[PDB]
Amino acid sequence: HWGYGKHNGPEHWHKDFPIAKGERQSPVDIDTHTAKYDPSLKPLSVSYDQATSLRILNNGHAFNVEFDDSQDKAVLKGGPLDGTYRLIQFHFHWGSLDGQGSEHTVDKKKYAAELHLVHWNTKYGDFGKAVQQPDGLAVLGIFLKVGSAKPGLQKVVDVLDSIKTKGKSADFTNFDPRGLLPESLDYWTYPGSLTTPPLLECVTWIVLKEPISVSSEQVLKFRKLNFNGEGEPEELMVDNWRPAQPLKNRQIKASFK
Ligand SMILES: NS(=O)(=O)c1ccc(NC(=O)c2ccc([N+](=O)[O-])cc2Cl)cc1
Ligand SMILES: [Zn+2]
Repeated sequence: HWGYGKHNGPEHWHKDFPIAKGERQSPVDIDTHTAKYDPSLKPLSVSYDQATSLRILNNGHAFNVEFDDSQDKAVLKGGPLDGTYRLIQFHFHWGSLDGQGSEHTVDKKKYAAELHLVHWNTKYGDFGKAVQQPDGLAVLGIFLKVGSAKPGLQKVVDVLDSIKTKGKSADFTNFDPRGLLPESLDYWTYPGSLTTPPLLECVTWIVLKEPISVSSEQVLKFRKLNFNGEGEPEELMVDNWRPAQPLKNRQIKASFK
């Protein structure tokens, strides 16, 4: 099945998922000088005070942490969005080396990793229905650079030892994803897709300009995870990013000048 290798990786995904060559695929290179400053964009509202984290899951592609999204908690609104979008999960994409790992790039610059906070449009009732809609999801993307540690990341780093392998999960409550957010909520936004299969064109992307800093030690711990299941040959969970895709018709908007 699909993955990140030479024979099944991003260049192969179009065979099982033909939308891979569609008109609104993600990620993209963010050309900061062709992006349009839009003073009409309402500020972004990220309201995570009541986010109830539940569990962290290793799925064979990344580690997904899923939230209890059964109540009106942990919502993204404003910015380019109409209505309210509810947090369901976050995950990361990262590299084998500090010089790559991000999915979006900024004037061709690759960051060490990228965090995706995934939210579904509450007008569609749940995540599974929302992904079938053109405005179903809003993904908040945040770049990671290697420097000072991010203290709010450490609780995630420490649990990774227990989910080394595909299909392992651990209880993970009371985690404040506010600890993963940079100072500024300045952003770029554009219409796109999931960056893994099924590659559905259901996402309003909101990519923050300001990266967070994490330590080398923190990202090194991401790189100890495995793609393979327990009792299969060891293949380290690294370079789980899709490269930039063609922008095609699209415009990227900026919330700042
Ligand atoms: N990398 S990204 O664009 O943020 C992104 C990519 C893929 C997803 N996928 C999911 O959330 C997902 C999880 C489970 C299932 N399922 O039915 O088993 C389906 C999806 Cl679409 C979410 C976000
Ligand atoms: Zn992602």
